[PDB]
Amino acid sequence: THCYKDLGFMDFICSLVTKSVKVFAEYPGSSAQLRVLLAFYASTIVSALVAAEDVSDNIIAKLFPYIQKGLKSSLPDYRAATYMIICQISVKVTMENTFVNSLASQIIKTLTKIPSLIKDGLSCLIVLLQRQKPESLGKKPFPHLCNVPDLITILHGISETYDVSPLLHYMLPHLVVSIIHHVTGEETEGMDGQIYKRHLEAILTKISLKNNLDHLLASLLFEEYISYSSQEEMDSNKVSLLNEQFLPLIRLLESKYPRTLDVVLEEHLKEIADLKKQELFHQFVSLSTSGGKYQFLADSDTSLMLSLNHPLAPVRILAMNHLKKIMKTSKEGVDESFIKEAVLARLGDDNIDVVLS
Amino acid sequence: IKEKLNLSCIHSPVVNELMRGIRSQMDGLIPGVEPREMAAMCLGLAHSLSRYRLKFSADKVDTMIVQAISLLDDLDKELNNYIMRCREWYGWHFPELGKIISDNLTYCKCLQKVGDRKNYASAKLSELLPEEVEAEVKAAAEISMGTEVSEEDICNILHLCTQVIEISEYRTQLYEYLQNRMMAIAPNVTVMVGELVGARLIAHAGSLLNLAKHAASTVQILGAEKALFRALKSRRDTPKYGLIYHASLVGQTSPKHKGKISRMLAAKTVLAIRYDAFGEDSSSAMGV
Amino acid sequence: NELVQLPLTENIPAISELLHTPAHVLPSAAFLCSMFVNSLLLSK
Amino acid sequence: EGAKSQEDTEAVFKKALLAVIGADSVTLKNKYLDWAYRSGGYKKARAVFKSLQESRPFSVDFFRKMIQFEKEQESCNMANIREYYERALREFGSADSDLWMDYMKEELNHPLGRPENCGQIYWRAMKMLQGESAEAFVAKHAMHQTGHL
Amino acid sequence: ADVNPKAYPLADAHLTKKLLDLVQQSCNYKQLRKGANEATKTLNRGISEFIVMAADAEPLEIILHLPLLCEDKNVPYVFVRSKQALGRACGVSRPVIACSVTIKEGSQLKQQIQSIQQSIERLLV
Amino acid sequence: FISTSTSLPRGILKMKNCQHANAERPTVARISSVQFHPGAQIVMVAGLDNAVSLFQVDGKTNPKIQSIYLERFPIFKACFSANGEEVLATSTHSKVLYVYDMLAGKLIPVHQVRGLKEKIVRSFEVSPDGSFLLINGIAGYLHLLAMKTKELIGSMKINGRVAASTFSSDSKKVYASSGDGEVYVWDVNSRKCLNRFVDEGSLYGLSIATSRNGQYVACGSNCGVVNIYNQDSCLQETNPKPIKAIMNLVTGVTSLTFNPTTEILAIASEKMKEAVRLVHLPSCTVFSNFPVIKNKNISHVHTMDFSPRSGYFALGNEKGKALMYRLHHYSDF
Amino acid sequence: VKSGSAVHKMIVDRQYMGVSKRKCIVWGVAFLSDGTIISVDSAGKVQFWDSATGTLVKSHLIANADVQSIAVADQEDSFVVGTAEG
Repeated sequence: THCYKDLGFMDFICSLVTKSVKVFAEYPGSSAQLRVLLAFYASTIVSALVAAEDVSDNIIAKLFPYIQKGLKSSLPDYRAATYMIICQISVKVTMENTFVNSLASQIIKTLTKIPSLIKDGLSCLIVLLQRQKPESLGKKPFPHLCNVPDLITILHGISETYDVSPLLHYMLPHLVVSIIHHVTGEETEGMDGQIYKRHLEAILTKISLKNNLDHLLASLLFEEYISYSSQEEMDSNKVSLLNEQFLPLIRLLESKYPRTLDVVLEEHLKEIADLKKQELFHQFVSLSTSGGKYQFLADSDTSLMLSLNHPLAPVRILAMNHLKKIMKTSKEGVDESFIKEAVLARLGDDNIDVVLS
Repeated sequence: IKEKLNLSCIHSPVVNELMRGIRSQMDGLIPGVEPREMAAMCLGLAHSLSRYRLKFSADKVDTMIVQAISLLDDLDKELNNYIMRCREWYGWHFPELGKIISDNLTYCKCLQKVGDRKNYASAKLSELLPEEVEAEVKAAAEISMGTEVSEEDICNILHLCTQVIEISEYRTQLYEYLQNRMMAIAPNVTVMVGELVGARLIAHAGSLLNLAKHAASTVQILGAEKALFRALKSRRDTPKYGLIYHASLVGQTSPKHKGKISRMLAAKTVLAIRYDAFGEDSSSAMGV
Repeated sequence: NELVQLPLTENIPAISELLHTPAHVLPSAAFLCSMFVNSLLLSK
Repeated sequence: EGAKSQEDTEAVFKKALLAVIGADSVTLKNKYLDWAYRSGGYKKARAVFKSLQESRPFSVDFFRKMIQFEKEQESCNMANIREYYERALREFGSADSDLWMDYMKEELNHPLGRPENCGQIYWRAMKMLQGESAEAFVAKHAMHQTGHL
Repeated sequence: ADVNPKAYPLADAHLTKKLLDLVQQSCNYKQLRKGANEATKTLNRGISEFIVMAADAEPLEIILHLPLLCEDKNVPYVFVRSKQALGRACGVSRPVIACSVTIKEGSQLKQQIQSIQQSIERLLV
Repeated sequence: FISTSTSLPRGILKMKNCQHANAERPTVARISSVQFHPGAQIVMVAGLDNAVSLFQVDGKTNPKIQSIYLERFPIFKACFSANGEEVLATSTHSKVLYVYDMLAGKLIPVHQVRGLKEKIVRSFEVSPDGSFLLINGIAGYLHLLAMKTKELIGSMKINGRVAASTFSSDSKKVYASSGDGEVYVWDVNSRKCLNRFVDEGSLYGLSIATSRNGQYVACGSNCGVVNIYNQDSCLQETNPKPIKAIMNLVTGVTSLTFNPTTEILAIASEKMKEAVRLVHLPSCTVFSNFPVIKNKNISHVHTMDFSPRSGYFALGNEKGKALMYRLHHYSDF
Repeated sequence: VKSGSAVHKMIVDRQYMGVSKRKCIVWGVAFLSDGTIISVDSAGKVQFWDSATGTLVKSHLIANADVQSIAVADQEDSFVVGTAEG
């Protein structure tokens, strides 16, 4: 009670901890001497934050400098106490966007100093990004996040028991953009774009995506591919490079999550049809294993799959003719099962002309 | 019988009438069996069958709980009387020993080791006593006020104090026996209050089933029956400790909180008493 | 569309027991951090 | 053990426990448990321990040996480890400061241990220990908080 | 289903409604003792008409002393399925595993108590 | 360092007392029903006095739009239709159900429903989608009527008395609570009982409600306990375990109302004065500041309602006062 | 039959979709393999019940007097009822 009611006592405790840590820093192998004190430091402050009916701006203003001092330190126990304090603060109050950005930046930039506390720091970052407002964290700390050793393995180890959705929800919109920049452009780091693509592949293969993260990833890939392909400059060779980069990702996403890209393509059919973007849509669905069943017809803005089964008969002839043309060519967007089911279904309809086709 | 052996069996009302006739002429149909053997065998079979139906086994019987703790008190009174005789009779020969040594078993072992004061100098007492206490015992032997005893007198003292060490040895074995039986009959009760206090509770009620019939408030004040009825008639405050006063949880806590713990412990203990009395599975998970 | 209640410090029993023990008895802060932050996470 | 069958060794041990009843049985029970682990396996030791767990004359080596056997097995059931410690602490908890410290270090160092139990173990140790043993436990735990252990 | 067989006089749904209604009425007239410890005391004092127990106590043995005491005093007893339901009928914010209706001179529930007593003994055949 | 969260905060509810909903038409009779219009800033107030009134919802004045007085028809319950073009009203111990079509300006008394043996019609519910109307009958009978033509579709029978009933959020199921503490789940399209579960510690139920998002089912009982369940738990379990049992109320709960955003649950009891509470739904904790017992204005509560976007909260009592409060967290009507 | 306990109790309305002071007497009961119970009562109606859920499925009002007798053929495709009116 006296800790949060009187802030001078709280400053006394924090200053005592910093002074004692600095005194013992000169002597090697003296971590254990600081055990009990640091535990006391962890035990009181957190409990004080629990006891306060409201946390004021004064408490957070006094606590932030000590938080950064703890993050910059090399003692594992002092960093652990800092992580506990950060977690309790994030749980109890809702903060401004700029200060959450600045706190998450400092958690990310100092992560690799102590290699035995990577998992705790990532879990603390997940808590911070889950209890705060969306879009609080910006894009500046993203490269330092990608450079930590074995990021996806630690994330996979966390994923086996707890929800890791906020961190992936932060990372995925940036990874695709970074891949596109690497393919068409340059990066300051030597091979940063390759590790971006490797990270995205590892996320796809190992960590199961929940809370509609699969839809988010599919929509990001589709929209960003269409946006780049719709630029003023042609860049045909760059478009080919982007195609050969995105093909494994699209195919693996189809393989692990079957129907998500289908739903995304169905939602974007009207928007593609309104503008003159049929050829870009054709190329993108050609990249996938299946999805060439949504090709627009040559003369009108309707999909092949809807054209095959809609009530009007005379244009089903054109749909079946288009399917025959697909059969004669090297099939790359459409798969065998769709064609087989389509022809077996159209053998049995009423109109004899469609039966002949 | 038909499945287990290839044999045909007939049951009929005429068979039942035939059974009735044989029973009526039970004597006169079997010449070998004596009437006395029939009667004695009936009593043995009836009691064993009734014990089997009532789940009476060597483990379930709690009479040995009541017997052991009654004997445990009797041995304590006997041991006290005989030890005073060793200290009084040998105090006329070496009175300084009684004041130096307070452990009664250690006292009698030293007497058995060394007869007279003269033998204390040469003999060694390191195994029985610490070396600094042994030095004090050895030193007091030279400067003594006691009278010299006869050879027959010192032999009589050794025999009595030998009986003391045998009683103390058997009393320890009896206490270990009680710990075995309480953990087997009421394992949950021993976790809650302990072996000694649990056995006193059963001895007071006379049985485990009699103890199970009681409420939690009665168990709390079970030992303190004299203070309870003094307060009830004179309209004063009732007692709050009972036999539970010597339980470990009540003993360790401060005297201010010994009142709250007593009713908290009594309420939880009866739950273990009911479960041990009526449950068919002997385990300490509930008590722990 | 569904509403989810995230864990809170006071509701967790183990965390409260950890916070009610004396400081010198208490183990190192590294164990406390792991247990605390794992308790604050949403279980799946 | 050297020059006779396994069953005869068990027969010798059982006869010895009948003849010796007092404090001299303490050493006999320990050697019986050691033979069971070597002649048999972990299963044989568990059978012998269950039979002897109620014969009250004991020593701390009886429970320390069984704890070591459980640790060597691949399973390492933490429930069994606590179960052995509670039985030993029931017999010698009033005087043994080392046994309480060993139990507390088990909850920290074991991968299956629950370190948050250390608070209640310390509280239980202080009340059960008597006299000088209680103050020895305080010194031993204070040494453990620093790296001196 | 899934009821411990040791709670043999298990009332059905129809009798349960009659029992809990009478228990709720006895609370308004100050004619009910709540709890197993208080229920035991009324049997020793011989001032109880009948005993209601809850069949869902996780160890059932914690209330099995009550049927033995009831058979000595010749007091009828029944079991109900839910201790939560018995607690709300008694007017308590906590679950109750046993309750006892006490003897009152001039009580207005005498006709209702007698009808319930007659209904209970029918379960014993 | 501190900003406002998008979600409704727990503990303290920010409120301001407003002008009474029925200020322009004062009355001394009991208020049976108060409800907000689904698509316009209109509140409808009905009571034991035979009038039905509709007012323009403004925090300052609440001007009168129209008031209609029936001859000998004390309103037991009046509600809007799901689409909101017509008003349905009923009375105590009367067979006729009154339907008022506002767009066509016609007041149709439905005195005769073919195939319905019910002597009086007082308790009824309307589906959220607007295609069905359900009437609570006697001998545990539930009758389903098509909304547009008011013709009987089928009947459902439960064992024991029907205490209360409500529709599912998707309108595909019916929840009916019996007079012995049991709740039945019925399928609307085929009048078959899907499941039968038991409400914990209820001698008999008095009310039941469901949330809009399909997450929550709440049951009120005689002892004053409100149990909140997950909907999936009730469908599959004979003895479901409630998320939280609200113990704050002490007398039988007669009214339950869910917030449109499903962040507030309103509970009330009419047997005691000042017996209304508000519950923060995700947390299942009760706001500590809403019923200001010092003022002593609320008295007995018979009706509660929320505005479509939860900007307003309305309360009807026995004194003929339709109290109204404005919730500052929500900025839309 | 294995454990002689009543799994379900089914309440029969005293009057057809109504209540009356006169008690309703179930004069005959017939049971089908599919799981349906057919009952005839003094109120004059033949009722179908489901054994799994213990709820009424359908009612048929056929007479102004008691319906007193039920009989079902061995092949469960036909049955016959007899009433007080003859």
